[PDB]
Amino acid sequence: CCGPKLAACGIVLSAWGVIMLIMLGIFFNVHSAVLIEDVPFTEKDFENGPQNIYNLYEQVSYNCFIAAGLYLLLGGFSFCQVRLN
Amino acid sequence: ELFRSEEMTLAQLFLQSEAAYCCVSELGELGKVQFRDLNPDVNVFQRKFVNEVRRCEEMDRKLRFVEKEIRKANIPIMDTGENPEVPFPRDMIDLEA
Amino acid sequence: HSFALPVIIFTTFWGLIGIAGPWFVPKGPNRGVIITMLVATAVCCYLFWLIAILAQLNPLFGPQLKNETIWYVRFLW
Amino acid sequence: IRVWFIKVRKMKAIYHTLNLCNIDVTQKCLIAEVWCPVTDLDSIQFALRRGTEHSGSTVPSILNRMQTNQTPPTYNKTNKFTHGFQNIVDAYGIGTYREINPAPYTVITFPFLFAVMFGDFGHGILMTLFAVWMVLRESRILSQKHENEMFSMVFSGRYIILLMGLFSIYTGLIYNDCFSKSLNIFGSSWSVRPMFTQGNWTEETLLGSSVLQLNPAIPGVFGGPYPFGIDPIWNIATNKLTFLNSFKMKMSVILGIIHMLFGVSLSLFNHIYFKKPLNIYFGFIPEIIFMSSLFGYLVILIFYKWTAYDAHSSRNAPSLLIHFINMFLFSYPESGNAMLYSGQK
Amino acid sequence: NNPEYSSFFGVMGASSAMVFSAMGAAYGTAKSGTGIAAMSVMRPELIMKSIIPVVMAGIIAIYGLVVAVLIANSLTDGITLYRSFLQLGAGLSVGLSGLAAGFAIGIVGDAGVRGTAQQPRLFVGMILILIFAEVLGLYGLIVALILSTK
Amino acid sequence: NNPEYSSFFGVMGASSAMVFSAMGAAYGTAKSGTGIAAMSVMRPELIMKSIIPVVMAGIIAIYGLVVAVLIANSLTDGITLYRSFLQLGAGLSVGLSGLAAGFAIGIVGDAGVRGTAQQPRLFVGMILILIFAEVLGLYGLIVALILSTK
Amino acid sequence: NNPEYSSFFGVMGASSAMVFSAMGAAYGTAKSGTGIAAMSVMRPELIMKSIIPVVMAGIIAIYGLVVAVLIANSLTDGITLYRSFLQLGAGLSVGLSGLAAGFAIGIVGDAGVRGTAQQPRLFVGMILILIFAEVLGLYGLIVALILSTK
Repeated sequence: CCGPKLAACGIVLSAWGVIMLIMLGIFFNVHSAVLIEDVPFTEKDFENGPQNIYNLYEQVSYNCFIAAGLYLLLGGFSFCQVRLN
Repeated sequence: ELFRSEEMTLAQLFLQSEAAYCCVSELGELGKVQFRDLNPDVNVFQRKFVNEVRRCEEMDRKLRFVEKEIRKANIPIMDTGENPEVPFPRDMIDLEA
Repeated sequence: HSFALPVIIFTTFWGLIGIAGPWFVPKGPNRGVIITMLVATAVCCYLFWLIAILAQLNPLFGPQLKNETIWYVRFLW
Repeated sequence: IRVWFIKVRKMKAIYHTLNLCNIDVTQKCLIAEVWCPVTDLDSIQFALRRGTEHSGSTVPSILNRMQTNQTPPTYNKTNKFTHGFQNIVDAYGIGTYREINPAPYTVITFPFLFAVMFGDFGHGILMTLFAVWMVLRESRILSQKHENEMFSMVFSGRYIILLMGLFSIYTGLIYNDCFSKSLNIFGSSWSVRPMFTQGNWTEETLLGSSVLQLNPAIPGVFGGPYPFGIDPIWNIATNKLTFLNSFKMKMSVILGIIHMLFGVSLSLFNHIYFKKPLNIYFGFIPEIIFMSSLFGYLVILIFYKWTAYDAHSSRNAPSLLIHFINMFLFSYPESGNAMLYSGQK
Repeated sequence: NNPEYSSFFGVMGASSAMVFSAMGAAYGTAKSGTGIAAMSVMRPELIMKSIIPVVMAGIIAIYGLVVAVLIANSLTDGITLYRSFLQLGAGLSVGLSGLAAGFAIGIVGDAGVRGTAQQPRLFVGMILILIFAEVLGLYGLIVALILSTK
Repeated sequence: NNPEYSSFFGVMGASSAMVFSAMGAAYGTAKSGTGIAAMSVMRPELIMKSIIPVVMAGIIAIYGLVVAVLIANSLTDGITLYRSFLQLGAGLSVGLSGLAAGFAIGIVGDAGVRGTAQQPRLFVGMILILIFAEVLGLYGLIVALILSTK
Repeated sequence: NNPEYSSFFGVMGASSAMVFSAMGAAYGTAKSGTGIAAMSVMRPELIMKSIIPVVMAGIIAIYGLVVAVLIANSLTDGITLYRSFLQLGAGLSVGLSGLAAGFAIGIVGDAGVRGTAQQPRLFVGMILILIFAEVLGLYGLIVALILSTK
């Protein structure tokens, strides 16, 4: 299954997606007072000091990790198909 | 100092035609000598080797036709090696016959 | 930051690879190619980094930033 | 069938070679007027000995040497690590006999410039990764059919892509442009503490007066230049485009001037080989003089503007580059005389 | 100081620059694609050899886009209008010079490719003119920037 | 400082963002399919093959769609005639650039079909040139979405 | 004191001048490169000897530049308005004269190049007319200089 030629293409594409994903999630987890431009809020978290800011980057990193996990499940089944042929 | 064109030179190569059958094979193996058309103003068919070219064309017709037949049967070819099997014989005409 | 400490460090790196590296390289069949490769890479590297750093001396015109980043770097630095 | 093919075809080539000969009117020998490398002649005569050995006939196969008006061929040895680059050079034809081969200089100046143009760390990594896959599957690709010509032409210059990618990685490092963003490897390098406390400014923030400008006249807002490459504080600023307009063009013209002058310089070595001081005395010298008088003053202007004048002369100081153009006016304006030094006019 | 009707002219400059760069590149790509699509059938072993002027034609859009985004960055109706007219003239004229260059590039590329099958030897001899036209488009960019500095 | 009729500049901006882009899209739709129908008569085995070039024109239709929709979402009369004509200039800009792009794409597609009338080698390369033209469109689009993000 | 928006004139001046210059050079390229590609087959050993105009149109490019740069350097925001309309007229004039030079040079260059291959004897004799037309172009830069500022 998975159309072996397009399955190897998917192996390469999904490995690239996983690596870019874990990298992006890692820089999101860093959130070193940098990417305030990517937080959708108006006069909510601008008060009281730095509260409820790094959480959004942490959740985005977790979403990236989960996406990488799904692509890695696909890559694992692709390893299984490689062993099948 | 940048590398320049390596030094080449002209040559007057006298050689008896009998030993030329050996010398041309050897020089082909070397892959380092360039000849030229020393009879530029001479017909194709006056060089007294053309009919051998016809023979090798006949050979190649038969060879390519049998390779096509091998493609018909769908038989993979060995291709083990033996790349430098390069003699200069005369009896090989009969064997290809 | 230091005006010329990293500058001198990096220049020493490039000088060392430019005068001591190639003589250390074995004189192989491609001796000249490799030596020239190393030296050219080092000098072009040096020139590029030097130009970049010399640009950032004497900050003349004024940068800008929004009030939100102002508050946050007050809260984060 | 395959060995039959190789034998027959090499036989064809042998006979074609015999066809290129000179049959004497009566003499049974053939007289050739051919070329031959000099450096390997020992192996050539060794091959002649091999030929005599194959059929013992004691035919000396004498090759005399001569030189006349004939123009000889052109060769320069390449290998697996440099052949594709020589192919790029040969895409534009080939130069005269005994001309200098500037190929290695190109081997460095092409990845370098291509990288300066292509200022991306991650993409350089990806291209180098493609090249590394290709290098580690060199033999497997050679054995495999290049059914796609695009992969064939990509593989023909494999090491070229590898080296390009390496330099692209490095220029991405310097530009601080890894996927469009600058890394905070070191401090902000500016460190604006008094922004509204001792910044001679009130608390009109949030509502109104959002985007505000500093002034270097008051220290504390300049914690030195960034140690390595572009300052990452510009990642959260927009006038970086103006600053980079001032910087990058000057950088590029410097690089091009230097490479161009090197290119002109190599001609002198062509002529020292050919012993042609006529194309040097009336050639090289006025050429270099003209390029110097054109360009060196500009280069010195840029280098001096970089570090000569601080923030406490801005409203009278020279423009970022335009005064270099004001030189061409051939008549000097007496308003706002912003010179690099006394008597520079 | 900065009354209304201020930076109309700079907006028109950006629009004109990008548009006329698109016009030049459109004409160039049309002519070059016609020439290659016709000639390549003759010589299927020079097809990737024949695609020079495509990437060269991309430079026209690149020119117009650099100048356009520059103008957009430097754009506001709060300007004193002594830069809006600069943006109008510069964008209009860089776009139209790009149109000129794209015209020449397209038709000369078509001619050069038409001269391929019979003699595939003047590779360099045809790209010389294409390079020269690229340089004209550059000189247009240069003067656009000269206005941009003012 | 702000007369009435304020949003009308952006209204015309959306309308123009559709008009000329639709013109070019219609030209491409008009052009490519004709040659592809001839090549359906002559070479039926490639009927499924020559499809992506055809829908390439719908992609320009979609650029017009997005630009006008953005202006629709950015409608407001509380502007002092600044960003409204900014949208107007953006709409004209997209319209003319996309019209030029569509015309060139139609030409190159038809020429490539005529080239592939015999040789199958051309198909992929001509499609690469076609995609190049699409990218030259994407350029002007990015300028448009810069102006609409205002 | 000066009439408001006195910077309007000369800036369009230089811009239109460079447009015309780009057109002139583009037309020179247009005719000459295609002519060379046509004469490729006849005398292949005389191709690079006959490529004069590919640098000659750079001369008119340089004219357009020099006028544009001098005008830009002679600019001021609140100009007296005596010098800026003059910049407009001078730039338009030199640009159009440059387009004329490009038109004539392209025409006669194609004409000569067609009549050169069979009998390359009259090569320099054809230069006699070609570079002469370039001098007719130089007259325009001269008058661009006489009223560049006053």
